[PDB]
Amino acid sequence: LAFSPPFYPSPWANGQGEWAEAYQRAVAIVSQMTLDEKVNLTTGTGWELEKCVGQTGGVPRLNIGGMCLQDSPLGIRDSDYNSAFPAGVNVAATWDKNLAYLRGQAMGQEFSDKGIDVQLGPAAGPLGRSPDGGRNWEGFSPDPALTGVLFAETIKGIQDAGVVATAKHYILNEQEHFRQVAEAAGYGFNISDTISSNVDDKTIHEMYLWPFADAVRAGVGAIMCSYNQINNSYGCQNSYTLNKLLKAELGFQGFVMSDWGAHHSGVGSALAGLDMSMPGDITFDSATSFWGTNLTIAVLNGTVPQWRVDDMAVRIMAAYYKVGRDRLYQPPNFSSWTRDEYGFKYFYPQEGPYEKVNHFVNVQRNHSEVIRKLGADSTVLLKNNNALPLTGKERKVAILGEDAGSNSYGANGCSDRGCDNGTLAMAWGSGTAEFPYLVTPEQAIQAEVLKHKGSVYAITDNWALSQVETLAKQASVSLVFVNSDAGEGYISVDGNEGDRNNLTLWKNGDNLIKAAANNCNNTIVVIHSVGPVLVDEWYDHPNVTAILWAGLPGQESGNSLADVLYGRVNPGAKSPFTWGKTREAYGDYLVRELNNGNGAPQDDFSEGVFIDYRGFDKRNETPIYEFGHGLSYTTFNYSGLHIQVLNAVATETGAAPTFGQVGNASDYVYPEGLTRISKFIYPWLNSTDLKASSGDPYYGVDTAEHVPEGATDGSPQPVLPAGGGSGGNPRLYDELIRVSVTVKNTGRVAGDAVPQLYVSLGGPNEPKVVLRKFDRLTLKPSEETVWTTTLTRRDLSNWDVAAQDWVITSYPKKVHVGSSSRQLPLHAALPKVQ
Amino acid sequence: LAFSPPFYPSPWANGQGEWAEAYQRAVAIVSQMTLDEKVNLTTGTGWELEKCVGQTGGVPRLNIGGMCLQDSPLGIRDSDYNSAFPAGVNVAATWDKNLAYLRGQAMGQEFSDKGIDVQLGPAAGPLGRSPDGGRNWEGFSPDPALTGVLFAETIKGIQDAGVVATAKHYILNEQEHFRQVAEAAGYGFNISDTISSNVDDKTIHEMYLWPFADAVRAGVGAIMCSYNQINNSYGCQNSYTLNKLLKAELGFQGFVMSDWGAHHSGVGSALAGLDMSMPGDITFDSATSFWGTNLTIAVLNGTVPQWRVDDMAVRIMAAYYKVGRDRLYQPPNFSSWTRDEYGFKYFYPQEGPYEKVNHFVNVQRNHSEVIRKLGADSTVLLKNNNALPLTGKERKVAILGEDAGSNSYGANGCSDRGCDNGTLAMAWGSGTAEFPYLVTPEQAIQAEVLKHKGSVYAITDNWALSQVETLAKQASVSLVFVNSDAGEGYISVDGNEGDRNNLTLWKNGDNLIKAAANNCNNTIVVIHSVGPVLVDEWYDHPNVTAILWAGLPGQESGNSLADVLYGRVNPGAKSPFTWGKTREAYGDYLVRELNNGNGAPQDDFSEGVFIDYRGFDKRNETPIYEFGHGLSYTTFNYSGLHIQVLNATETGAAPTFGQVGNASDYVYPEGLTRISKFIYPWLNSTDLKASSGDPYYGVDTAEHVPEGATDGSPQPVLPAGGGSGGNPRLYDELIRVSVTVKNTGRVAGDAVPQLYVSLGGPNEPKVVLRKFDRLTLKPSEETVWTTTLTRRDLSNWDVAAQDWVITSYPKKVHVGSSSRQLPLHAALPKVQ
Ligand SMILES: *[C@@H]1O[C@H](CO)[C@@H](O[C@@H]2O[C@H](CO)[C@@H](O[C@@H]3O[C@H](CO[C@H]4O[C@H](CO[C@H]5O[C@H](CO)[C@@H](O)[C@H](O)[C@@H]5O[C@H]5O[C@H](CO)[C@@H](O)[C@H](O)[C@@H]5O)[C@@H](O)[C@H](O[C@H]5O[C@H](CO)[C@@H](O)[C@H](O)[C@@H]5O[C@H]5O[C@H](CO)[C@@H](O)[C@H](O)[C@@H]5O)[C@@H]4O)[C@@H](O)[C@H](O[C@H]4O[C@H](CO)[C@@H](O)[C@H](O)[C@@H]4O[C@H]4O[C@H](CO)[C@@H](O)[C@H](O)[C@@H]4O)[C@@H]3O)[C@H](O)[C@H]2NC(C)=O)[C@H](O)[C@H]1NC(C)=O
Ligand SMILES: *[C@@H]1O[C@H](CO)[C@@H](O[C@@H]2O[C@H](CO)[C@@H](O[C@@H]3O[C@H](CO[C@H]4O[C@H](CO)[C@@H](O)[C@H](O)[C@@H]4O)[C@@H](O)[C@H](O[C@H]4O[C@H](CO)[C@@H](O)[C@H](O)[C@@H]4O[C@H]4O[C@H](CO)[C@@H](O)[C@H](O)[C@@H]4O[C@H]4O[C@H](CO)[C@@H](O)[C@H](O)[C@@H]4O)[C@@H]3O)[C@H](O)[C@H]2NC(C)=O)[C@H](O)[C@H]1NC(C)=O
Ligand SMILES: *[C@@H]1O[C@H](CO)[C@@H](O[C@@H]2O[C@H](CO)[C@@H](O[C@@H]3O[C@H](CO[C@H]4O[C@H](CO[C@H]5O[C@H](CO)[C@@H](O)[C@H](O)[C@@H]5O[C@H]5O[C@H](CO)[C@@H](O)[C@H](O)[C@@H]5O)[C@@H](O)[C@H](O)[C@@H]4O)[C@@H](O)[C@H](O[C@H]4O[C@H](CO)[C@@H](O)[C@H](O)[C@@H]4O)[C@@H]3O)[C@H](O)[C@H]2NC(C)=O)[C@H](O)[C@H]1NC(C)=O
Ligand SMILES: *[C@@H]1O[C@H](CO)[C@@H](O[C@@H]2O[C@H](CO)[C@@H](O[C@@H]3O[C@H](CO[C@H]4O[C@H](CO)[C@@H](O)[C@H](O)[C@@H]4O)[C@@H](O)[C@H](O[C@H]4O[C@H](CO)[C@@H](O)[C@H](O)[C@@H]4O[C@H]4O[C@H](CO)[C@@H](O)[C@H](O)[C@@H]4O)[C@@H]3O)[C@H](O)[C@H]2NC(C)=O)[C@H](O)[C@H]1NC(C)=O
Ligand SMILES: *[C@@H]1O[C@H](CO)[C@@H](O)[C@H](O)[C@H]1NC(C)=O
Ligand SMILES: *[C@@H]1O[C@H](CO)[C@@H](O)[C@H](O)[C@H]1NC(C)=O
Repeated sequence: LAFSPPFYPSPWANGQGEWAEAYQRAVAIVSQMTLDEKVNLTTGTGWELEKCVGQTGGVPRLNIGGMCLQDSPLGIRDSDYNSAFPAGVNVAATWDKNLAYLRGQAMGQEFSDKGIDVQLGPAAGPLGRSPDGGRNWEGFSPDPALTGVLFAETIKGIQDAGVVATAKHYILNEQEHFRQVAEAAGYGFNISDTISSNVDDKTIHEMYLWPFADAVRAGVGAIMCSYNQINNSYGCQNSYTLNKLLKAELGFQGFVMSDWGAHHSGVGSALAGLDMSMPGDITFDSATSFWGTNLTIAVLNGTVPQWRVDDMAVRIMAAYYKVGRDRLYQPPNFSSWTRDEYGFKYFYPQEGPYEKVNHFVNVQRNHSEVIRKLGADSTVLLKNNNALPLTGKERKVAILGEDAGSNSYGANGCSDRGCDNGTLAMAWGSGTAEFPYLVTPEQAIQAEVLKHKGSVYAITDNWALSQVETLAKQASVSLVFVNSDAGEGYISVDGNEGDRNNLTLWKNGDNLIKAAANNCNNTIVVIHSVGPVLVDEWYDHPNVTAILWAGLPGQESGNSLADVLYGRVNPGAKSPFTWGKTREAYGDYLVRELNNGNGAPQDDFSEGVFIDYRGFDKRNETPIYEFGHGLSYTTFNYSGLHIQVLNAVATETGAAPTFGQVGNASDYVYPEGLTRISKFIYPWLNSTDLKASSGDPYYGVDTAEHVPEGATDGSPQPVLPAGGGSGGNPRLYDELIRVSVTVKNTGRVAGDAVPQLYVSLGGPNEPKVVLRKFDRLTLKPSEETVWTTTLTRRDLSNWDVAAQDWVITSYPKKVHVGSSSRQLPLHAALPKVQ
Repeated sequence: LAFSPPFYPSPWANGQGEWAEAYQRAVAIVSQMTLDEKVNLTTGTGWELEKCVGQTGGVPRLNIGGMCLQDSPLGIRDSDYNSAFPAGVNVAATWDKNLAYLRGQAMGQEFSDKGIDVQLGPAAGPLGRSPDGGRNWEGFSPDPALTGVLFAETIKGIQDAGVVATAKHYILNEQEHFRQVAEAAGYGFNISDTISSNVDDKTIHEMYLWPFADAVRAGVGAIMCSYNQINNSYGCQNSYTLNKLLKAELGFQGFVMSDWGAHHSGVGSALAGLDMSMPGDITFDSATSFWGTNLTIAVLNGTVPQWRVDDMAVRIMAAYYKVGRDRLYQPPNFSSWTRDEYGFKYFYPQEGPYEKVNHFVNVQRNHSEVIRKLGADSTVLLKNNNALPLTGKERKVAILGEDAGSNSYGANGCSDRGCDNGTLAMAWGSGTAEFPYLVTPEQAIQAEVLKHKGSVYAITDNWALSQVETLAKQASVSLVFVNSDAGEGYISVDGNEGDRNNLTLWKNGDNLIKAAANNCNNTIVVIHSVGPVLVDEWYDHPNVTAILWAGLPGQESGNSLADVLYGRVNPGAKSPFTWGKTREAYGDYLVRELNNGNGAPQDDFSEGVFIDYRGFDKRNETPIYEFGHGLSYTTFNYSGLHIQVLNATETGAAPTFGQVGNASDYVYPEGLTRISKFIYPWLNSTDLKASSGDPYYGVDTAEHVPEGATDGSPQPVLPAGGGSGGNPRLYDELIRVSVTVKNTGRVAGDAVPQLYVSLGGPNEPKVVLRKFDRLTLKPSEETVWTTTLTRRDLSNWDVAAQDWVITSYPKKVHVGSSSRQLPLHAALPKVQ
């Protein structure tokens, strides 16, 4: 079975780069803390004990409030009077770094104004190994360059607004099936441990880790480690991914929190690089914790060195100061668990003072404008045979499909969005937010037609095909709406257990399209979905005149779409994934049956880097719509490619420090006047008897044997060749080549172009092309601009597993510029650089 | 069994009153016609043979295009690019003669522009005997005064726009069950003839006939006779209702057409006063007619006098010229039977030239404005505990109920609106039109909340009570939507065969309301429905803060409603029927089971005039919301009642116009291709018996022709006739009544003052409406409302005299804001 080699000790923070000041503040305050106060920072107080989906007790003596951590990557979860933004996948489809940053800033403002200190997002894991993976839509794209850049921009927007971002899920959580043992048991599968992603060192560097390097370099405060194992070591105690790749190689200076239920040991996780246990207990409301009391005990008995617990506290305070949270701090002014104004302070056991728990604070500002704009700018025009924009003069408009209409239970009427009813503007699970309202395509399109005194109707029952065909025969245009949904694995809709069982349109969508196209020669298809779907049955029908993919647009969905359909916005989005003729074309099958008896299912990533377009290109398959494809209401020309060569670090760490002092066990015993709330997790001991206060059946059992070599080594360490900076050795970001090309609007309408720069790194098992740069450029008709970008040393390297470093290989490299991964009219060889 | 006495001969037209010019023109043209041309004007060409739901073949030699007759009373049926107006009952709720007129005008203009010559509406029969009758919503109100005025105004609006209006259904078709033998058989009942409404003579005159007297007097060009029998004589051959009451007593100068399938004999119906057979065949596409060939033969063989068929033709032409149709004529530019651009010219057999059958003419103009305004002005505010108008600043708004949302089959996705899915804006049957779109209350209210940056959602599954209760707990205001639907008897929705099985809200509506009101202290209920529903389970719940009934508002439903909820329109509508505590409180039960063996079920109107509020008042019952009740966002005061007393006997002989020749002049013209199922006026040969094909031809003919039926001599003028809508002395103004009305609140809006009389006597209702108006007043403004009582208004029908008499019992007048809120009252002076 795959095996995860040890890497110890767990690197200590050092004030690297832009963390100098936050680190000095953190050391100064942690140096004042007792051991129990430090432990409080690292451990949540139990599921549903306080207001936020994760919450720590904070350090009241030093006026540090409990940290409130709240989902989701697209808007505040489980709250009120908040906005519901488009999903991460729509941000990918914009190809627009500025919109990514502005959506991060608008979310950070809302989370800040609710008294939330840490936003649980954004997401770049799953990256998107499989097109049917249940959570790809929360992240960005299966391409690491596109994802890393928009991931980083989103982080900077949230943290500039004063909230810590959490880069998740770290790492290789590429499918929902078998991700948690009790979830799997619920679905009838008996496994002893969760699915193991087994992946080689070059692929993890070149694909899945890459956006995390960009997140670290962009200054992300927190990372959330994942439910799956990696080579049979759980993501929240994997010393290789946490200590070696994230902390020593990427130089991460912030803190690592568990996913909820992803914490699986006290000592082992602390030594392997975990910094924060969420929601704090071992299982929800177990009234036990791997940390809390156990972690205080593990320091007192000598098993976890004081320097490791002090380092967890320093990384957590440093991230909090780095974004300035101390300057915006207020307790969370809502409850995740009830919308009542008043209630008991500690929700789950219904204890504590009875007081106000919701303040109904409206934090939306005018964030509907950026939502509406980002929905329009993420609507990919896949096909258009001179059918769009509509003019408003269409005499009779048929709006066809459940996906145009309202959810009959209300927009929020399925818990955690766990149904696919009405228009799909948000997929399901914890990566969700309550809509303040949802504008449906039916509403926005009917309103548009009425403003023009047209005739218009909506049919939203996709087995009402008699009515559909009769109306389509009468209509000037039939706008047909179809979807395909997915979400986190704890919810199953129609047997889809988070992951999609297929890539086919849900609710009879292929048959609805055929019924309309059979009868109307101007049938336009709009798809809302979490990822690609199969369009082969109808995309080339002679009466399917246009096809758009609008993703999961959030609360302004119908307006975003009407702006594009009626030409107020010229669509500039480009597909952030491949649209294949079949499911087999994408390869990368999910693991859906037990393949390791009743042990952890094994998920070998045997395709290596060959996911999405890299796989299609390697197998010489032709997508229907390739990665980077999107049409516009204007045309653009690329000309004049030029390349210019440009003229372009500690070897050991310090010893591990300690901050403040640890005293006797009696200093950490529960304080005499404190009422202990049922199920609440505390840092304190029942008595000075360590074994009895731990309640651990394995307390003191063969301890040395279970402490890996190097795990308590506080001496100076070697800096790895690929380490020593933020996101990797700083030499990786030297700029080696400047590339320029002229882009011109050759059409009659102002529009944005998304020029794309791919490289071919050369060599027998490298992808033919890999994206490296892009931008989104607004041009008036006939306007030209010179698009200039640079390739860094990292952009031209491959990961060399013998060197443990990035290397520019001797194969000749080329650059290619154009409008998609398959439309690259300009190509230049690159000169040898190093 | 009840018996319907004869009245013959059928009165001939005489250019009475405003008909003088149209009649001279009609006599001039009919005098040029051959007998087969006259018969073409009287007989439809067969079900689905041409474009319109009814169509005659016209007289092409004299450039008279076939007459196209089209439903419905609320917009053009079976067409495209037309509007869908609010139903008649919503016009009754406006209490607004001017809106009634303007809705008539806007409809007439659309029908005219499609090449439609005759609109099959408006309706005042059913009047509304039973609250669960399936078609009462097509007409106006169970009160004859209110219905008669708005019925007439609607007629005037249609006909001033150049379309003949058809006052229907004449008369006593007060329920759907048992109205047609073949429908009853489809619903599992075996009856030999249709339901018989049995009604005494005073009740018919004071209630059901009275709005048709107003329609006649208003100049209505056509009447459609009904499918029921009256005292066991079918409506479309009832000589007492057609010849005596409509033609001799009310003086009607226009034409009577059958309802579709209500024609039941050729000679019998022609002599008892029918003038037009629709859709022209005996059963649909039977290729046989009681008229057509048979009527040409009935004149040739002497059984039907030429004067009778000449008078049919004169009545039909005179109505056509009275509204000026000749100056607006064009063939119908759409097909009722297909939306395709091209098709065979004669749809049912797919014969004739293959050519354009639809022109897609968009006749809507700006008529969405009158529809939006009429919906707002027909929204009755029944209850308002200081909750309305909303301001737009409510932070979270819950829109609850299927009746707020979209029909998932599309607004026209149930044929003839035969389902209750989504918001109810039109009830079902042939009294319908295709919506050009339908603005739902979900759409309009969510749009209004988003304009103010509020939060808002709609729940539209009325069994999703978990979600309802959760959302109602979080909401500032919960707007709950509920409905009850009904329709013409050939469609059954959820086992309601036209008529309503009960008066309870459909789709879980009572439970929906209680789920919201249990959880939200500002729960406002909006009801869309064809008539009253029972509200006793929740109307006095302390968290139900306002209740509105919006009727069947047509295409602008959500916008009409948001204008009232949000205070752009101050509601002025008043209830045009009673809201009782139970179904029993209304009495007047439908006949739901066979009560005469397998013969015609018998429907005795044994309550006499005591329908709706007159029955509540006679039983001393207290309605929840009485007839004439409706609130406003301002208050009004009524004061200052002042009362002031104010200062032919034979017809001509029946004429004939033009000549009738030998049978051979009427045989099918040799070069004509006879279209399958098409009804023609011609004979196969000069052999009359063989050309008729009638198994009864020539047998016992005289014993089957009632006495007087061929008498063309001058006739006595009835004491109660001699004018239009009755003897002109009926309309002398006898008493003037004035009151002062003041707006004492802070919002401009309309008052609906109501004047009731008490005619006195042991058998008379305590109060009956006679006059009303809708008066617009700004805050603090006052006006004097002056009206008059006619001799008719103070009379009762005396069966011995066969005339209206003002009885000796002392009479009183009552003026106020509803049938139960009448603070002003006085004795009336004796007048005669
Ligand atoms: C001071 O106070 C402290 C706080 O109170 C006290 O702390 C207690 O110390 C105890 C030891 O004294 C701890 O108990 C022992 O824990 C270990 C670790 O278990 C966790 O990690 C497992 C994987 O371990 C590898 O990786 C981690 C880092 O991730 C390293 O830390 C490990 O050293 C180890 O490293 C090797 O492998 C990696 C690659 O994976 C390499 O890179 C390295 O180089 C090394 O080669 C993981 O598998 C465990 O998962 C189990 O438990 C989860 C829930 O906790 C559960 O979800 C999982 O499904 C799984 O459940 C199965 O096992 C558990 C018991 O562990 C059963 O209860 C359960 O029923 C299932 O069977 C976990 O996340 C654990 O390995 C030890 O148990 C082995 O050894 C004991 C005997 O010593 C055997 O009885 C056990 O069966 C078990 O045996 C397996 O391993 C043997 C070799 O180790 C092998 O010989 C056997 O054949 C067998 O298969 C102990 O349980 C305790 O966790 C800790 N408490 C707290 C609160 O932190 C401290 O004692 C006190 N100090 C003093 C001086 O008093
Ligand atoms: C009661 O109402 C009903 C319903 O409205 C009335 O019935 C309608 O009556 C119309 C007559 O008013 C009759 O019209 C015939 O339509 C025929 C079909 O027309 C369509 O197809 C043709 C041919 O492809 C197209 O050209 C045309 O535009 C239409 O699309 C026409 O073929 C008939 O035209 C003939 O008569 C008219 C005058 O009526 C002449 O102007 C015209 O030139 C045609 O004349 C030829 O045929 C006639 C028939 O006798 C001869 O008299 C004449 O001399 C010509 O003869 C030459 O041609 C014929 C064959 O072409 C050939 O055999 C011969 O040897 C010669 O060479 C006419 O227009 C409607 O069809 C009819 N509707 C239905 C459903 O039946 C009814 O009249 C009303 N009754 C009363 C008493 O008012
Ligand atoms: C007056 O005249 C009126 C008009 O003719 C008469 O009205 C009819 O009354 C009938 C008798 O009551 C009605 O027929 C009843 O209809 C009930 C509702 O059926 C509809 O809803 C259910 C429930 O839907 C929820 O569940 C579905 C899945 O279970 C789900 O898809 C749906 O979305 C809803 O979800 C919510 O609820 C679930 C939890 O349940 C949640 O999980 C979810 O989150 C949401 O919260 C549905 O199953 C059904 O298909 C239909 O869509 C049926 O429930 C009744 O059937 C029950 O009772 C029967 C006995 O009557 C029995 O056979 C059966 O086993 C059940 O126990 C029943 O059919 C009829 O609809 C009314 N018609 C109209 C037009 O309103 C009225 O009766 C007359 N009154 C008098 C006094 O004469
Ligand atoms: C790890 O993180 C956890 C979680 O944040 C944190 O636990 C919390 O510690 C705080 C600070 O110690 C605890 O605060 C206590 O709150 C109780 C209850 O306060 C509410 O209810 C009361 C009663 O209705 C209100 O009056 C009050 O305003 C609050 O609404 C307080 O009563 C405590 O303060 C008083 O009593 C304390 C007992 O805990 C006394 O010890 C204290 O000195 C105060 O004295 C006054 O009240 C006394 C009792 O009535 C009276 O005898 C005195 O004479 C005097 O009048 C205190 O503020 C909070 O409960 C903990 N939360 C939970 C869930 O247990 C850990 O401290 C943190 N650990 C570390 C090491 O940092
Ligand atoms: C600690 O003390 C509490 C209260 O007596 C008890 O419920 C709990 O079980 C004890 N914890 C341990 C680990 O024994
Ligand atoms: C008239 O002649 C037609 C055509 O021959 C024939 O079908 C029809 O039955 C005849 N009509 C009657 C009443 O005999």
